[PDB]
Amino acid sequence: IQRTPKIQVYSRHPAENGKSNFLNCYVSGFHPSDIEVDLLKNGERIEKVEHSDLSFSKDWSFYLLYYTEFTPTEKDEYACRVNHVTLSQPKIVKWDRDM
Amino acid sequence: GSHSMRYFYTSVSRPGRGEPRFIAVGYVDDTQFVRFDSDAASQRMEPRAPWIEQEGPEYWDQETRNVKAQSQTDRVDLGTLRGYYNQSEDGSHTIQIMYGCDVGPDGRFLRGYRQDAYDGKDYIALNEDLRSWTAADMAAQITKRKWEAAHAAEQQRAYLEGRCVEWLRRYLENGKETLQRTDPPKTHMTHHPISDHEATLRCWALGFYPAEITLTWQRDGEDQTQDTELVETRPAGDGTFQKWAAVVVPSGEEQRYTCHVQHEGLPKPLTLRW
Amino acid sequence: ATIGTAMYK
Repeated sequence: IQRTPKIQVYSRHPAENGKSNFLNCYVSGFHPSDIEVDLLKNGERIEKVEHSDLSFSKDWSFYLLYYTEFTPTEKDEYACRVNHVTLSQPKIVKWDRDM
Repeated sequence: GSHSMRYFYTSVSRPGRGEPRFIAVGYVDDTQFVRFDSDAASQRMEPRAPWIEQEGPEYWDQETRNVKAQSQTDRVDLGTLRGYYNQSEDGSHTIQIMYGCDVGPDGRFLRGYRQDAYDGKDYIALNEDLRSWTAADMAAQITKRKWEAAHAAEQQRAYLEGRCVEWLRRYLENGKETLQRTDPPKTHMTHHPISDHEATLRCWALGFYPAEITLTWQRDGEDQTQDTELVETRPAGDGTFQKWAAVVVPSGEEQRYTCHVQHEGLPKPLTLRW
Repeated sequence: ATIGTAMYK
């Protein structure tokens, strides 16, 4: 049995246009651990993305945080793009500053 | 006033692509404090919290030796289990191990844990008595007989009631300014029209520690769960957590609704109204 | 601090 990731995309701090922040993509509930997470700016890959150390929950499913420094603006669109063996194609989740 | 220490190990085979990946992480409560990764350059256990950086080189040397020895056990065990199950050498498989201890407010031992999975399902677990094992299937019964012969439960119990508790107490004292402090949630409400007829109210809790929290919605004083949504608690990236709860309401009726926030760091529960 | 024993299966 394989488990598909849950995905949340959000900022460290409430977004303020022109103020430096961190863009986060939190993936959880997945198995097995191999997973591909990119963060996108206007559809293009963000070059520098770091991630937390792999850990797991009581049901043995894994969780990871992927993150980049960013400065939000009114017009730039951010997103996370996740691939996993459970996904028939990559899943793109858009950043909404109100979620 | 109760506290926990946990270690989480993961080994993943990579047939055709070298030796297995091994990752170890340690936590006190909701705070990660150490890590090891087979694929990192250092080949050393590394600090992840400020209060562990004070430990001396003998501490880092010993922790490194221990996790390297477990990584080599896991490599061998991935082969052993493959053979018990008659699995192909072409497949990637996973071993996961959790262990650690809980202490009460007086520092006394509450209980210990050691549990193991294979491919994300229970394989073998140390029972709460720390004196016997539960095997999940016939392959794990082989391992159980091996561990019974080896007195493995006594080894585990000696650590869990001894070293584990003594070091958790040490970390709680050295790290007290953060581990024993609560950060209450910073709370606010947002409002998001859907149409002229409906709107979303979203109640936010940000920057809190520890992770446990309750957010609830009320309509005219009564708990409402219809037409609500609660997101899973998520890390902020800085050691704190975030959560929100939302309700869809009829436009004009927003001020009927309240959100209540409960957290250990709050002198009193918070109420929010739009 | 981690356990020192590693248990083979």
